[PDB]
This record gives sequence, structure tokens and C-alpha cells, in this order.
Amino acid sequence: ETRECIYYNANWELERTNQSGLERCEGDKRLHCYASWRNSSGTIELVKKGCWLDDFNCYDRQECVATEENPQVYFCCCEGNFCNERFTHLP
Amino acid sequence: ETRECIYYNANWELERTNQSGLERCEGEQDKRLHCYASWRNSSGTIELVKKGCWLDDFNCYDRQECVATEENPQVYFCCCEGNFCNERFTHL
Amino acid sequence: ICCKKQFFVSFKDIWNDWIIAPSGYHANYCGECPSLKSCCVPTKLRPMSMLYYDDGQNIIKKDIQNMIVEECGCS
Amino acid sequence: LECDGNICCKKQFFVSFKDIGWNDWIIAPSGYHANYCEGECPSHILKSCCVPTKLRPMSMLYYDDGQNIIKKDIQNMIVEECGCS
Repeated sequence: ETRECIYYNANWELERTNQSGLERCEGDKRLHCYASWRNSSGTIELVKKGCWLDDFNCYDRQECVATEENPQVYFCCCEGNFCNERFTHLP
Repeated sequence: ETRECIYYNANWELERTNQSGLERCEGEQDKRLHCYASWRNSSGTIELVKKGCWLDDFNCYDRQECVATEENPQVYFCCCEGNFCNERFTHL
Repeated sequence: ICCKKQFFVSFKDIWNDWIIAPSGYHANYCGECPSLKSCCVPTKLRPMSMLYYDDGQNIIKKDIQNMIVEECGCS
Repeated sequence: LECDGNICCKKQFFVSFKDIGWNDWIIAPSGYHANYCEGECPSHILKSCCVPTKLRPMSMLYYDDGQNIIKKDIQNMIVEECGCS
């Protein structure tokens, strides 16, 4: 049955959230997942991960990939359960 | 101002939610925030169904205590304003 | 002139066994609008919380959006 | 209901947050759907305008004042369906 994703809140404490685990999405329209991180000086700092609502840029995307070139906060979108566990980057 | 409330989900598992704890109610710019408790007092024993935040209802206005009003329902419900107000519930 | 009238509704009146709470909600409805055509339509909406059943004894609670009419205006 | 060519149509239009100036505070997505309702509507029995009858939310990853990243599902930011008053 429909959509479940990897969750992750870098700021979990102040926000009184879980730091990680898995989030189950609700919505019939498509259900995606995302991943936001930082790639500054040889270090990948996770920002957030969770359920993402019907964004076309996220359709038929089985792999979570960041397409933008020189960003401060990276982002990738994807369709398919737990697809956000792994994330890459191109341009 | 800010409003927090006791959270609860008897069905937290299937739903993949914490079973209890607090829940901070975030809401509309200038609208009021309340709290709710739902349960089933069927045997003489009380069953917690759920407890959480609630968005501006009038049935909740200025009620400092969570009191279930309706007589003999299959599912009791109570509405109150003011932090953690839903921890303690009753019927009347 | 366009006016927000306050119409309140009920649930057994329409779901009394479906929706646990509330019993009903201040719904409201929308007046005269001038010349391009203008109709007195809702311009502002508020969500409302609901404690009802899923489908087969499953209790749920969600904040349903755009269910209350807050402020009307001209198209 | 569609909108290709008269009657209550839902025109589909995309908007870059850059073309509005918001690209700096909004990380994702890069834009949204500014859809609107245009079309002639039959007569009543007063009047009837082609208005939205359905709103859907959008997910955003943006910075708030305190330079800290938020992810919220913004409600009613997309016009999904049009109808007559």
C-alpha cells in the first residue's frame, strides 16, 4: 500500500521531533520524498528528509538526485518508498 | 501565544506515531488553539482513543476543563482551551 | 453589496454517525457585485478540525482545509 | 474543465520564483502553478462566475527570517479545479 519515507530532522531537538526513523505520507495524487543537505568543504551535512507532496519535478524519478550546480542547500526529489535513503548530485 | 497539549493515539503503531507525549499546536495568525480528548467509557473502564491539538472550534471556547457533554455516546469527546488542559477529562 | 452571512449547519441534519465531532460548524455563505463579470464569492477560508471515522471503525482526526468561509468579496 | 481552445476553463500557467523575486528565500521547488479560472458560465435559476472550486497544497523548502530552513506543506497555493458560482 501507498508511500513511506526516510525521515530526518537535523534540528529535531528544538523542533521537538524524532531525529530520524521513517515517515508515512498521506495525500489520489502522487507522493514523493526528498532530501536536503549541505556539501561544503568535503562534508555532507543532512538538513532534512521526509515526505514530499506531488511535485512534477519528482515524477518517474526512482533516484533522488540534485541537478542544480552550485547550491548552499542541496535538494533532491523522488517517487518510490524509502527512495530518499540514498542521494547523489549532477548538473 | 504558544499552546501545547497532551498527545495520544491508541493506534499509534499501525499509524507509526509516538503513543503519547506533548504536541505543540501551531496554527493560524490570530486564531485560537484548543485541545481534545476522545475515549470510550463503555464497561466502567475508560479507553483512550486519542488526544491532541484542535483548531478553533466554538464548542471549545473559554472552557478551561475538558468535559464531554453529550449523553451516552459510543465515543466521548471533550473540548478545552489552555495548555495541557486535556490531560484530565470528565463527562457531564 | 457583497456580505458574509452567517449560516450554521448540522450533521444529523445532513453524517451524525460518521463524524464524531464536532456536532456542526459555522459555515457561512456569500451579495451584489458590479461590472468582466463579478459575483459575490468567498475570498477567505479557514480549516476546521474533525474527529470522525476512517472506513470501518477507524477513528481519525485531521484539520480539513477550506471548510469554513471567512471573508467574501467580488470576483 | 480542461482548457485547450469559451466556458469555465482552468488555464494552466507556471511561474518561476525567480521571475517574482522569491528565488532567494525559497529553496524548493523552483516555481509553482499559478492556475486561474477563465470562462463563460451559464445563467442562474442570479449571476455565475468561473471561480476555483478546488485548492491543493504544495511542499516547500525555504528559509524564514532567522536564516533557518523549514519544510512545510503550504496549503491552498495551487488552483486545481474551476466551476461556476
